[PDB]
Amino acid sequence: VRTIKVFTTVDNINLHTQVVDMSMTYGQQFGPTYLDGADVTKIKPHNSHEGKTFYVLPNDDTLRVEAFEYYHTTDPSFLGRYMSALNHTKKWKYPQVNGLTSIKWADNNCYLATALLTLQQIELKFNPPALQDAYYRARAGEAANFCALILAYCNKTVGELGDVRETMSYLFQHANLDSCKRVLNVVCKTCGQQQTTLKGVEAVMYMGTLSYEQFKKGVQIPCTCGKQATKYLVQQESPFVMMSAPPAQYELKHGTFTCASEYTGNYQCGHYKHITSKETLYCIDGALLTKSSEYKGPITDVFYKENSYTT
Ligand SMILES: [Cl-]
Ligand SMILES: [Cl-]
Ligand SMILES: [Cl-]
Ligand SMILES: [Zn+2]
Repeated sequence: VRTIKVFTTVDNINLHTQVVDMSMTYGQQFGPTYLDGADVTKIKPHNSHEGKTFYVLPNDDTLRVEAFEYYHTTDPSFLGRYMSALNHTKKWKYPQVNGLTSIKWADNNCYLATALLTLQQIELKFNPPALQDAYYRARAGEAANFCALILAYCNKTVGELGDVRETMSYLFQHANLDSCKRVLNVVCKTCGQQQTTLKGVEAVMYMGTLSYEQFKKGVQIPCTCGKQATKYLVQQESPFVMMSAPPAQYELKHGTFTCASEYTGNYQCGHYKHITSKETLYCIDGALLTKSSEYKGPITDVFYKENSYTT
């Protein structure tokens, strides 16, 4: 008898009119249902709910198409993981630190803070509208949705230990890096030499050394024959490159890199900070900011600006 009008959605843009019985739960009428992140599946409608938007799971073909077009995923648990994260990230704080949106420390989110600070310093466009829209809001300071999306895309829950390199890998997978190209040459004294071409995400990430100059000069790797072959960078076309390695004491010089991630800890427990090279070296640690003329610390990732390099 008693009803209210509400709207359901999967993208918070296209709304679907619903009339709900106030004597049954949302779950009985829609399946799993969320109100700005809060799980209301076992709740009966409130008068204050009239006219509000609820997220639901894509349970008919219209919602399936809308969800895929917005998120570029068909993982069945995606929307519930995104809402579950959002219920936490909407209570985090996003101070502006040295002109960049950061995140006040909470819930082991230090890896997200330094990923978010890095994105704001490299040229990158996302493909899913969900990330496009949310990143735009994050840049303006309202990063809760963007953080909850990163958690959902990376299959990490709030509180879980994250790795920055992994996280950037997922984000780059959803970015337009089609123009990026890398050419490598690997030289073995017994085996000869062999050139490789990498594209897309693989053309901007390297795991083994932090130094972009070292990568151009050559780095030693196993060869199949048993000896030490040498790999060096012969050509690069991309707006940035990311150089990563297991954390090691490393010296960062002002004006020689864009930004970097520092990791202190061990494989199951640690803390990331972000170092950015501007008019001096700034260390952003969530809401905290310090500066110094030189830097040395356990660095794990270094980002460098690029455009075209040929050897
Ligand atoms: Cl929708
Ligand atoms: Cl109320
Ligand atoms: Cl974007
Ligand atoms: Zn060899």
